[PDB]
Amino acid sequence: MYSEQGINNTINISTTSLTNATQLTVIGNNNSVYIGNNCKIVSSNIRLKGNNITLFIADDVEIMGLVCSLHSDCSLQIQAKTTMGNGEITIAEKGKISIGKDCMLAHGYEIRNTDMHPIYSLENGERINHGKDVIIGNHVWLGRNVTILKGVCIPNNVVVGSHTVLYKSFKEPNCVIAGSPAKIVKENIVWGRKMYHSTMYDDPTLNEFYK
Amino acid sequence: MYSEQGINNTINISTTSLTNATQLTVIGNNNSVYIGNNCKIVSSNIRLKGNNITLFIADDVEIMGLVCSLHSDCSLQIQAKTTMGNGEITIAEKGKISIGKDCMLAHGYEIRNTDMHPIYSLENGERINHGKDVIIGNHVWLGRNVTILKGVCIPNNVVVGSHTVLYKSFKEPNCVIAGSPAKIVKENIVWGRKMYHSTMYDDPTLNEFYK
Amino acid sequence: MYSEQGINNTINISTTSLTNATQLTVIGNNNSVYIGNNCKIVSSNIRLKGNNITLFIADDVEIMGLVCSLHSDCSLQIQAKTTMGNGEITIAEKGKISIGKDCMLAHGYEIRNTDMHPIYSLENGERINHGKDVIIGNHVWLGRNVTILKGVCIPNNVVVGSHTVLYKSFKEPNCVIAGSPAKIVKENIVWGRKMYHSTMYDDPTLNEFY
Ligand SMILES: CC(=O)SCCNC(=O)CCNC(=O)[C@@H](O)C(C)(C)COP(=O)(O)OP(=O)(O)OC[C@H]1O[C@@H](n2cnc3c(N)ncnc32)[C@H](O)[C@@H]1OP(=O)(O)O
Ligand SMILES: CC(=O)SCCNC(=O)CCNC(=O)[C@@H](O)C(C)(C)COP(=O)(O)OP(=O)(O)OC[C@H]1O[C@@H](n2cnc3c(N)ncnc32)[C@H](O)[C@@H]1OP(=O)(O)O
Ligand SMILES: CC(=O)SCCNC(=O)CCNC(=O)[C@@H](O)C(C)(C)COP(=O)(O)OP(=O)(O)OC[C@H]1O[C@@H](n2cnc3c(N)ncnc32)[C@H](O)[C@@H]1OP(=O)(O)O
Repeated sequence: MYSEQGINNTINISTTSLTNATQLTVIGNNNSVYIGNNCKIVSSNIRLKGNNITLFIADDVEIMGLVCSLHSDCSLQIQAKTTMGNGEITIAEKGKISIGKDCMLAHGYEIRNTDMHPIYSLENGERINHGKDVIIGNHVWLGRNVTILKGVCIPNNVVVGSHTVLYKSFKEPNCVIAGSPAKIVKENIVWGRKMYHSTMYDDPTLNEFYK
Repeated sequence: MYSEQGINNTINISTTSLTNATQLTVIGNNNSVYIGNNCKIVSSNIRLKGNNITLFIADDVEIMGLVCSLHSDCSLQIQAKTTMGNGEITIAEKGKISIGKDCMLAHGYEIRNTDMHPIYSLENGERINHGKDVIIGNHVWLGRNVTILKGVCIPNNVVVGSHTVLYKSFKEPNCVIAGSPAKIVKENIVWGRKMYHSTMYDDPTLNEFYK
Repeated sequence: MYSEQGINNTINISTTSLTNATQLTVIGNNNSVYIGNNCKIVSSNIRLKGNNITLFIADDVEIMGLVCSLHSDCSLQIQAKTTMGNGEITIAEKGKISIGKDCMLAHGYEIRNTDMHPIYSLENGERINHGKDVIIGNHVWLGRNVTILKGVCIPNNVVVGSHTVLYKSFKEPNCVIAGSPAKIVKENIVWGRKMYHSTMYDDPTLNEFY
């Protein structure tokens, strides 16, 4: 079902895209939803509740089983060619999560800019766990059941190992991050989608990563 | 919903509590199940197998999608105002697990006092993993997919970070616990449920924790 | 029962075995499934997609809620008396996974001989993460939500702690492995199934380990 309530809510979804079994809900005003061409956003549950919310999903994006919650003044951006399996994305506290071009997120991803509940200093009663944006660079591959906490920024051309929890940002591109505490465990690499290729040179989508 | 088999089983669920979609199975005798007032115990699967088992859920408890297995002479105690998402609790070896008041347990918790199977020392043939009680103090917030194993004691007003595993007791209240191995990672704090409270002083339920 | 489709597939499931609520799908050629006596393979979903794949399950194996995916020329063998709760097994790159006798695999296991996608070194463009066989020895106990990645070999009589991820093989038998990174955390032990025993000496299945 598609469902919309409020004023100046804009919703653009190409007729060349598939939204089978997906629920989209927009409640509030000046919210915008864009889904580009040749997308498959299936069996997903997407919920925008608040004001000035922006969901932008570029062309050739495939998402299956995404559970997504966005609150007022929040935005989610997902760039072209990115693929995503079952998972969860939560944005609150007027923040932003972005996901770069040609990412590959395996089932079980949990991504959030927020803890959803405040932690205060006993010293001065002040809140000290405020939301922080999440940026996942281009060509990032998340293995199964990876969790990305607030403020985490992930460099381009990175692979995150199965069941890793990221609570801190990294700077180094072209590497594998794994373990607990999450750490760079391999450098100078590039990942691809197709195991049938002999070398990186056989995959024309990787040219920009080795030069 | 409900299904019994045995005698002198005492089951009292307040008419003011909800058990929508919940299964209660009691197989055995002299068992008592107590569910207080204004409770919401939903989409759960609770079973007691054996004798003299104690399930006590105090008032103002909300539990959704709990799978719970209780064996002979075991007791589960959940104090008032506690909320719990999806998860599992397993109790055996006629042992004990209690959960304090105003706890907030996020989806994916796993809590157990037992390994369910023996491990013995080759050195002296003795068993070395006897079950041990779990004590979760007042006002504890478990992040997602937190695992709480046998004999673990958690102090009052503690936050456990997402995907942490706890195999050991902590004694310090007012702190955040995270990482592998789990350790105090922040000190002198207090958590609340509502973000829209700027400071702890704006939260009536936090009075006690600052003195 | 099962949905089989292609040329010369052989499915041999002992008449003494229960397959309640299990879906077995075979699509391809020259595939072979053997399930031995007194097995209970229930609520599982076993998919063989490709050619020359083999699945071998020995006697007295009990599996509940297994989601299994085998590709061409792959092989899964599960030895006698092994029990398995809900979990996932994935095999590709023409590799194999082998699970020993009398293992105990708790709910949430994930076992794979492949990453499903290539990683290349920038120094020469060559692939560095080829799939690698997984071998779980006899009498291995996986606790809850254990993940076993490619190439991993686990020794006999090992307990893996719950929520442990294994990315590397171990060589030492009779130990508890846990934590992150995964390490030997207790040596010189043996586990059993029934906790009603003063000592190991009261469990006859355990004699062979001392
Ligand atoms: C959409 C889809 O189809 S994807 C879904 C299915 N696939 C997956 O989930 C991916 C599974 N793979 C993994 O999680 C990881 O192994 C991947 C691919 C990041 C890494 O693969 P590889 O490049 O072969 O890494 P390889 O195992 O060498 O590991 C590299 C190093 O990190 C170390 N390491 C790997 N994981 C960990 C860990 N969890 N903790 C500590 N160290 C680790 C290894 O010991 C190794 O160290 P060493 O070189 O000093 O000996
Ligand atoms: C019931 C519900 O609705 S809950 C819904 C879902 N929400 C969640 O699961 C909450 C997610 N948050 C977390 O898991 C934790 O970070 C929290 C909330 C417990 C604590 O958050 P914060 O107070 O912001 O502290 P923060 O996460 O920055 O960590 C504090 C210190 O611990 C460190 N740390 C955090 N996680 C880890 C980790 N896994 N390993 C090692 N160190 C860690 C941080 O790096 C920081 O170190 P520093 O001394 O350099 O600052
Ligand atoms: C089919 C079925 O019925 S299975 C049912 C479900 N059961 C389970 O999932 C099993 C749950 N148990 C576990 O995951 C593990 O604790 C088991 C049993 C291997 C380990 O149990 P035990 O033998 O009692 O060992 P326990 O965890 O104390 O031992 C851990 C040791 O290494 C350390 N350790 C344990 N876990 C960790 C961890 N996650 N990270 C770091 N260190 C750890 C502990 O400190 C302890 O050593 P210490 O006392 O010197 O400090």
